[PDB]
Amino acid sequence: ADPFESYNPEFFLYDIFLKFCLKYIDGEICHDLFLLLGKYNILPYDTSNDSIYACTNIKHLDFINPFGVAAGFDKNGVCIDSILKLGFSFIEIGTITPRGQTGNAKPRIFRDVESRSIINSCGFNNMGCDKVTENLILFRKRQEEDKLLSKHIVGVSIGKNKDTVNIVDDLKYCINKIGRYADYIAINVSSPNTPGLRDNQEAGKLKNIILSVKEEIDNLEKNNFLWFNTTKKKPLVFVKLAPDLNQEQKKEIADVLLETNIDGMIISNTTTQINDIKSFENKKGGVSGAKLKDISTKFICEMYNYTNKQIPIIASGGIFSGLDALEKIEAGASVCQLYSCLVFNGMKSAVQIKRELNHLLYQRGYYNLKEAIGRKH
Ligand SMILES: Cc1cc2nc3c(=O)[nH]c(=O)nc-3n(C[C@H](O)[C@H](O)[C@H](O)COP(=O)(O)O)c2cc1C
Ligand SMILES: CCOC(=O)c1[nH]c(C)c(Cc2ccc(C(F)(F)F)cc2)c1C
Ligand SMILES: O=C(O)c1cc(=O)[nH]c(=O)[nH]1
Repeated sequence: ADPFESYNPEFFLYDIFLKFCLKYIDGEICHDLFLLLGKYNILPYDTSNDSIYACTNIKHLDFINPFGVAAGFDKNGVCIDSILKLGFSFIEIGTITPRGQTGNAKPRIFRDVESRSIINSCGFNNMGCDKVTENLILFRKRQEEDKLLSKHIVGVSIGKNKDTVNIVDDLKYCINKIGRYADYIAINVSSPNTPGLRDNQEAGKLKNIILSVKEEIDNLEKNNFLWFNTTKKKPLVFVKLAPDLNQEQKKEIADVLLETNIDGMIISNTTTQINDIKSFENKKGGVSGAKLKDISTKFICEMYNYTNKQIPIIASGGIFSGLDALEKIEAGASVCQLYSCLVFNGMKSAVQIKRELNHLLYQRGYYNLKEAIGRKH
């Protein structure tokens, strides 16, 4: 669309505000401002039909296009509608925990524009499962009455409170509160900002976690119209994995994912292993964005092979352009999540990246996105 003729996601004024934000305004404040505008439904909408040749699925989850918003973006589910309506097919709200908590002291989010990278040490700041459940329930009620929202997907990422000893207690609480409203549940065993959380990727611990989560979801129908979500079915179960793993760890994790019949794997969370960004040198936390891209694409290729292509992959890490997305898809991903792209490219990100991917699928000779999945191998 013309950035000057019309209020649409490409509207020029948002690019002027984005440039000002990136130069002058603290990152978490910029993010809060975006969420404030979305909560009040000020943000433009993408009303276009997405190309039928770029749809994708994971089992019965039918994504209308291949781009969603990653976890940590709308932690509290406060502007689900406005984010989706920028042109995304899905959003992963959370990560939530049973009780609300503040997270780590601010400033805890920093950007490096030159390298299109972000570092954060948020520490699972969220309003808590009960309030976020109330938010998701209100979304689901608006969704029943909205032409624009009817087929969009909402997953919920779940984690543990800061002082919880046994993570499964917290995952079960969340499932029993919010699981009926989710299209999928993402198990967060990969935040670098909760000390010890990533230890739960060890095969034995991870297996028990996955089996516990599936058992709790399976019990929702026994204990209890039921599925007040998009699929009208019980939520699928995904695990989100850390990129900072050796090959032995990756291989034992793959074996567990196969053994437990997990529905998908989100590859990947942030990394702790990037140290050539000078403005991050004194900073804690996990790195996102363009310096994560190659690490996470390689990890996709590895896990796709190690699971013999039997476990669908949601790609996360350093996706900015249509080419970046195609690279993820050809590596093995069925669908992409964005986060840093929205920080550095703003309101127009979904409209721009869908168009760029549609042009590449054509230029490369693919009939549709599904035939690209895994084609590198
Ligand atoms: C400020 C911030 C907070 C995040 N919070 C979470 C979170 O709560 N849960 C989660 O699974 N990932 C979280 N992430 C990770 C992103 O979901 C994503 O996996 C990562 O940023 C890599 O994608 P990107 O390179 O497109 O940004 C967070 C990322 C950022 C930058
Ligand atoms: C990593 C910390 O998050 C950020 O640094 C951040 N997060 C988002 C979603 C953005 C993009 C953005 C575009 C327009 C506006 C305005 F409201 F001004 F229009 C506000 C924000 C930025 C810069
Ligand atoms: O809460 C955060 O600090 C956070 C969670 C997560 O999973 N990943 C991340 O980079 N930050």
